[PDB]
Amino acid sequence: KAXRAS
Amino acid sequence: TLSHLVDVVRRAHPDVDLEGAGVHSGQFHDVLIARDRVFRFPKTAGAAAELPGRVAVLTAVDAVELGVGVPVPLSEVRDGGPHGFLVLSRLHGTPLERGDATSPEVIDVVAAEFARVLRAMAGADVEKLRLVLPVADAGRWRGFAGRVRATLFPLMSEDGRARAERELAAAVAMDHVATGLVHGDLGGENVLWQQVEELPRLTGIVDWDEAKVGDPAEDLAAVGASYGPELVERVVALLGAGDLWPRIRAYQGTFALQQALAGAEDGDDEELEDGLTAYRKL
Repeated sequence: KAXRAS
Repeated sequence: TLSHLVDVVRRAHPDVDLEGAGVHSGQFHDVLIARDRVFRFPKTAGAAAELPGRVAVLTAVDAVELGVGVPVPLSEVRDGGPHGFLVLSRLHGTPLERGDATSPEVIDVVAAEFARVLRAMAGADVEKLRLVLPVADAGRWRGFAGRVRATLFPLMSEDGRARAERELAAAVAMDHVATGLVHGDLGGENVLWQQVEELPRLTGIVDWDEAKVGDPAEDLAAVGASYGPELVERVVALLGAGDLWPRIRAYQGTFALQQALAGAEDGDDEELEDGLTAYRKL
């Protein structure tokens, strides 16, 4: 994954 | 059986060492990684349709002429293997560590590397792209909000739900923009650099799965998430995109919730936990 969106 | 796939590859491509070869697996696709080549093998006959999908997206993105590499189909889609296979180029280079990207001697170079790519993406022929790529839908954030409230709100503190409601609302409030190519996940892990005569060069961008005709603010949001406001301010200054800051912040405020919702939906416990940490106490 991850905070950017994944 | 990866044994079969290995034989499929050696037969179709005799000269390709599969010893010390990467493997990504999921109930959908097997992928063999090699020096210069990636082999994708779908598992179901329905998942087979991903192959021409990936060819179509990558060809359309290539045709924009970004001035950096994207994965290239090295073969036609072949109906060998269980449900077909596709050979793609493997791009060289490494993500820029946050520390590296921000040093005073390279920050301007890094900013222009992002800017020249984003500029080319904003200048894409949208009429051509709109035939191939997904197009940003005005209902996207409305629907996303619905699924966060249904799936994640119960797991949150009251403070969590208040914070989440403000972040969902900032995204739902955005007017619809579909004016250029958007990568959709332009974090550092998907952007590849090489030291070229002792300065960073952005050589490759990978993982075009979320590619769409959309809002340039969405890619700037992702660059911000990976590298911080010092870098994105310089990229925005170069692009003349100072207008976009409210939209950039609206995308960035959804990133933890996007990750949490995907963790729930994908059944990844660590992504769900990591995404929700700001939205509860324990």
